[PDB]
Amino acid sequence: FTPVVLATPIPEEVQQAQTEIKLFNKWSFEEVEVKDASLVDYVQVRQPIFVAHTAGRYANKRFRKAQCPIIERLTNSLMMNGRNNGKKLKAVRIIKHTLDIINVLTDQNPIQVVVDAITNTGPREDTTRVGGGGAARRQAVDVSPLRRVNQAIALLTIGAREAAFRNIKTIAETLAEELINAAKGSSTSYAIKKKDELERVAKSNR
Amino acid sequence: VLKISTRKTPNGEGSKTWETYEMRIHKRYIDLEAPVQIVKRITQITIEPGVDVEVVVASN
Amino acid sequence: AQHAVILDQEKYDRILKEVPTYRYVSVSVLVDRLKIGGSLARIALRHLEKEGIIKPISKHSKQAIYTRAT
Amino acid sequence: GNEGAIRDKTAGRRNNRSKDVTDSATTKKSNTRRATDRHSRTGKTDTKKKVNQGW
Amino acid sequence: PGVSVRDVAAQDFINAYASFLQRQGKLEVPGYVDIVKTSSGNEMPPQDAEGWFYKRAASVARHIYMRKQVGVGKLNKLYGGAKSRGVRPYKHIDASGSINRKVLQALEKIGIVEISPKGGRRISENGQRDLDRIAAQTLEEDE
Amino acid sequence: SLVVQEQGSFQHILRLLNTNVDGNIKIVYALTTIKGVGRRYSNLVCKKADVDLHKRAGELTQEELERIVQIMQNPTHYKIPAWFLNRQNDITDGKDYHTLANNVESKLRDDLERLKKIRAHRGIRHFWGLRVRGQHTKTTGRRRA
Amino acid sequence: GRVRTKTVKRASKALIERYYPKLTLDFQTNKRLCDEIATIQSKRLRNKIAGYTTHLMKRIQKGPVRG
Amino acid sequence: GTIVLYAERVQDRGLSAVAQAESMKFKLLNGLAIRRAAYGVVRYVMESGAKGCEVVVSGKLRAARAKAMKFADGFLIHSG
Amino acid sequence: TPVTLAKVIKVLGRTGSRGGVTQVRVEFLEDTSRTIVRNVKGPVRENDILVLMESEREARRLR
Amino acid sequence: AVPSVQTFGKKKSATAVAHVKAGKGLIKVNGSPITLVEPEILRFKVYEPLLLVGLDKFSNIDIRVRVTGGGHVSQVYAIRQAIAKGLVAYHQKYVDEQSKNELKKAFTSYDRTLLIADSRRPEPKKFGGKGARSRFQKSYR
RNA sequence: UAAUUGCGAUAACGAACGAGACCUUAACCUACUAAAUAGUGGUGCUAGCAUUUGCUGGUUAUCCACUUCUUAGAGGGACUAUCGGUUUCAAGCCGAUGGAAGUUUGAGGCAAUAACAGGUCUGUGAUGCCCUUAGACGUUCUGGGCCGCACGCGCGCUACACUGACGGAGCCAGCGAGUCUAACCUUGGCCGAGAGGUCUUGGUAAUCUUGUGAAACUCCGUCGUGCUGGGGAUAGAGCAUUGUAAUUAUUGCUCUUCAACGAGGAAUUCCUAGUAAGCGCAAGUCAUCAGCUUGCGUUGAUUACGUCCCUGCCCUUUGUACACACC
Ligand SMILES: [Mg+2]
Ligand SMILES: [Mg+2]
Ligand SMILES: [Mg+2]
Ligand SMILES: [Mg+2]
Ligand SMILES: [Mg+2]
Ligand SMILES: [Mg+2]
Ligand SMILES: [Mg+2]
Ligand SMILES: [Mg+2]
Ligand SMILES: [Mg+2]
Ligand SMILES: [Mg+2]
Ligand SMILES: [Mg+2]
Ligand SMILES: [Mg+2]
Ligand SMILES: [Mg+2]
Ligand SMILES: [Mg+2]
Ligand SMILES: [Mg+2]
Ligand SMILES: [Mg+2]
Ligand SMILES: [Mg+2]
Ligand SMILES: [Mg+2]
Ligand SMILES: [Mg+2]
Ligand SMILES: [Mg+2]
Repeated sequence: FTPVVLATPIPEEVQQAQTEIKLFNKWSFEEVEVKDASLVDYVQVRQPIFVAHTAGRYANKRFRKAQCPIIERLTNSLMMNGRNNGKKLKAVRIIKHTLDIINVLTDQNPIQVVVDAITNTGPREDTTRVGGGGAARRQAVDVSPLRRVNQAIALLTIGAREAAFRNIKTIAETLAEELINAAKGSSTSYAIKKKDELERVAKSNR
Repeated sequence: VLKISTRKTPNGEGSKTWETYEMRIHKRYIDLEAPVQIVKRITQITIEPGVDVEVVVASN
Repeated sequence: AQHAVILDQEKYDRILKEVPTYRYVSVSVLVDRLKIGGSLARIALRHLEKEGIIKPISKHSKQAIYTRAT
Repeated sequence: GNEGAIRDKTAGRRNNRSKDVTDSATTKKSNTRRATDRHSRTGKTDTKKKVNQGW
Repeated sequence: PGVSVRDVAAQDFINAYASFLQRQGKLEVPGYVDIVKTSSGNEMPPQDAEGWFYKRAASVARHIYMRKQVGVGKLNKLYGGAKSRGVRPYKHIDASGSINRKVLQALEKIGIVEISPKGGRRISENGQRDLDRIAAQTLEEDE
Repeated sequence: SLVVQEQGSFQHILRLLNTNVDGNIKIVYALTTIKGVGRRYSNLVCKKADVDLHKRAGELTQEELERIVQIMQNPTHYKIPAWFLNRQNDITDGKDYHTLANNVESKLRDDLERLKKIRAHRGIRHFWGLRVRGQHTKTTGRRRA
Repeated sequence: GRVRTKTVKRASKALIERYYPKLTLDFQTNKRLCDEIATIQSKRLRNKIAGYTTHLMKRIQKGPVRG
Repeated sequence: GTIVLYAERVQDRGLSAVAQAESMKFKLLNGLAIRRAAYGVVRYVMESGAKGCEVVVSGKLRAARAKAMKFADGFLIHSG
Repeated sequence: TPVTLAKVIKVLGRTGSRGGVTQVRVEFLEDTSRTIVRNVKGPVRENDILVLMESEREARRLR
Repeated sequence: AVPSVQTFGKKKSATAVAHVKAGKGLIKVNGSPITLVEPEILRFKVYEPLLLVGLDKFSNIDIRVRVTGGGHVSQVYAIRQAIAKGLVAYHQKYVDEQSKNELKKAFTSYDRTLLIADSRRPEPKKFGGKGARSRFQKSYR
């Protein structure tokens, strides 16, 4: 890659994959495509990032929250349940770890796996408590792609976090695990269940 | 800036409204080399109600 | 209390022959295979590295990770 | 004195705990009057001359 | 090329310096080690048991190298941590002036630090010497 | 550290100080189930006894165990400070003690009684089942007895 | 809501009324105009004014504006 | 000797609030109709060429229950 | 399973007494030239793509 | 006097001052090399400028930074801003315009506000809550 | 529209108070004036490592220069600008580009007319009237009490752990405050495990404490799901500090003792971006005592960018036998 050095030196694999490709912790942003139409737009990938940390003014306008890199939207949503409010660095590291884990199992761009599990847990339709007079039925609705992404990111991490609670297996594993079983849905995952059982009730009342 | 932060109320009733007065202290210093005459001249005059003037001496 | 705090010779031998096919090994993973608690499990992660089987691809505290040797 | 205190039965925790709690405990605000706020009790009244002299 | 200690990351250095003061034998280690606690804002003594006085000294050394002059009071405030007052909100608390002031004398009597003017202690000329040395040793394992 | 081995040499659970102790636990903490030996005390004692803390209660030679008990019930001899002790400056013979095991129960009694028997308000208050260290007794502590 | 108060619109009206030649589709010179040509006590109010006598001017050039 | 006092009349009392409060006090303390008192104060302040002026009188006057009047004229602003 | 893709072609308003729901007209991409109005759950702008899980059935008012 | 410039970077309260003189390509912060910095997870955040715009670029210059204020992260974003702002300052007075304006382009496109300082800042708290927006608790009755 | 904020309709035209303007603070100036009580580069004097120039430090003045950073004066800056969608092509609203900044730029200060038997006579040597006035309801001195404990309610703190506790190690803020006729803020040196003690010292302060080396946090180890090394109530014994006085335990330290609590029913609070939440700090109080408050900065999200369903309130319309106004 035509190596270059000056005074205080810059590491080999650092010099290397940096100036060449523009990739993640050390993972490919090329390839990596959203196998479900829609959800593109509402899932970033390219522009590429180094790590998922970004002072990104993503909230001052309604939809621009979509432009946040999906990987980092996935981390961002780890840093919650009070005790872990803030603590991005905490999350970021988990994610690094997670993707390493995911990659170990079944190869694949772990960042592409993350794509699949998200794509694969967004409820195509749901329900809402319409009135109809005191005794409320449940009107079926086709839900937004954005909500579908959001709800996916929430659903994913949560059921991981919950499983991760009170046992030896670490967050980063259960997170990976939840994603792995969700990249191609297996109904052994927290999210796929809730996804499917949200569309269950949705169907059941139309 | 000298803050003083107080409840408005003489007593205790009412939503707890708090209110902070403040006083701004501005201080300059101007270094001069002059003989005895101009000093005393320039110091007695230039007086001003509200400006506190302090003239010292020495290098220690 | 519920077992995995020692080494029972058969356990050691168990640990050598039972770690292929493990695409994943870590602290958790070792306790999971109905054996070794997080402490002596951690020791295994250094002494399986003594030579062979495990490749160190991830760094540190809490999270460990290896794969079968090549 | 203190000797009295320790010796005296009918005292200490064990005893109170075995007693039934009065209902005046779990009461209310009591309130008493407020609906009468705007109705002056003095029974007196001013008078349109005296206010006109003053004001 | 030339070398400082600023050219080496924290941990690799201080452990390399811990290993060195240990390997040495020359030190002066009070005696109440292992029986002492390093701060009132702590719960258990250090887990290095045999050692950690090196860990600190090495930590001490590097810090006083990094700057003009520091005292015992500064190291206390530096080295201290959070003390859970059990059920009552945490507050910062200073660490032990003994552990440090003895480490300061231990590194001084070994000539790695001297009682600076202005105040406190300043990195000895011979401290520089031996610090920048093992610093260079630390990058030589990386070569 | 090291993959170890051993034979049938270690037995699980092992009684000392008139109480019982689980083997398969790191010996430092194992000893704490004895009344009157917090983690700190445990820590210093084993450090004194020349025993490897990386070991469990499980291993630990019988001789090692014997030494460990020894120091515990004679702390001033085996150069343990004094401010490290649960009963400095008694209140009768003034010696410094580390009251251990089934005995700390005995001594809580002795003192408590001493107070009551002396009619001291502290005692009176102890006898009444209330809190003594001068806390508000209105809202807190309701379940209790 | 950036709805301009009366005084801003009041004054813009009057300025276009009697100084149409001089003024433009340019606030930046409309500004400088207001200094020389009008007395105001604050920068913000002058800008808030000039920006609107601008806008008013910018849509006179294509159709009249009532008032 | 280190301290020195001088008196000094003030350019128009009619534009000093504090000059006019103390006026009313002295108007009413000297037994004067209430409206008359303030309405004089307002009418002198105005004539002293102010842009506007306001006199509140709160409290209790000869009747038992308290009241409060406002006497204003001309121009005042109240904010900022 | 018949999956049906439709593109939002206008935003009509919020229904639902609550108001979390929005009325929108879409155009399916697998053969256009026909339109149906659906009810969303999450936030929507123009040019979005809804997964009509059942192709033909529409709502109007919501209480 | 060799060719040199001075620049800064600010995130929150952190301010990062950088001196970019001409030399043999050093890049040290406060007193240590840029390969340290740790945070570490965020290490690449500050490597970022050099990689965005070709590692070479730095061979004819020395680079130093010294951050005060801010916090363990506020400073990481500060120092990188100063680095890239400096690289573009230097090509403004010394190299030609088009190289400079080709550098702005590579930074602005990618970006994380490398040239442009983030405006955000703590809002004052007001009385009646532990936060600014946060209000205490009430109970009615 | 946040706004009787505007457009528009128009027997009204055109105005003022209030809103806005205004003011204060946080944002932007390699433009202006400067600074040994702020800091940068060069120079000597000098240390360490490399030596081939280099790298990293010491040196309140050994000198020269500068104002990017800090400070605060004077200016400038933004007007929702340009462009485009949308709309009675109106006030506007929405998107893109630019921009320090485009949610009233963010946050406060100020705030018309009126109402309340709101609260305060316990802040006032503000005050009417009533009461009391020497066995006093004046005042002061000694001691107790406001903390008293079957229980009901509210604001909080700490937790139930493995996004963790622990032990090393990294090491980063901002708003403040400090002693004269006095004992305030305290660096540094010793002594002590600790709390602390002792010797000195700088500061009436951008000059010294103090870079307030704050805490979450980051890193390497230990523990390994077990009421466990989570949790630290209750209690024993000892040591110190404030104070004339510490018992009903002011506070601080050490040892031991090791509770409830395994995420909390009906219910219900707060909140839209550097916000929420996590986190510590300074100031008030203060001899001694913060689990309170007022501010401060550190880390930093998820979810709306809507509606009238609940609740609250405003506006019309309408009824009134009320106007002391549905108490
Ligand atoms: Mg906490
Ligand atoms: Mg620490
Ligand atoms: Mg610290
Ligand atoms: Mg015990
Ligand atoms: Mg006005
Ligand atoms: Mg206003
Ligand atoms: Mg400047
Ligand atoms: Mg932009
Ligand atoms: Mg009343
Ligand atoms: Mg009063
Ligand atoms: Mg009380
Ligand atoms: Mg309250
Ligand atoms: Mg820690
Ligand atoms: Mg002693
Ligand atoms: Mg002095
Ligand atoms: Mg426990
Ligand atoms: Mg604990
Ligand atoms: Mg205080
Ligand atoms: Mg209070
Ligand atoms: Mg009527």
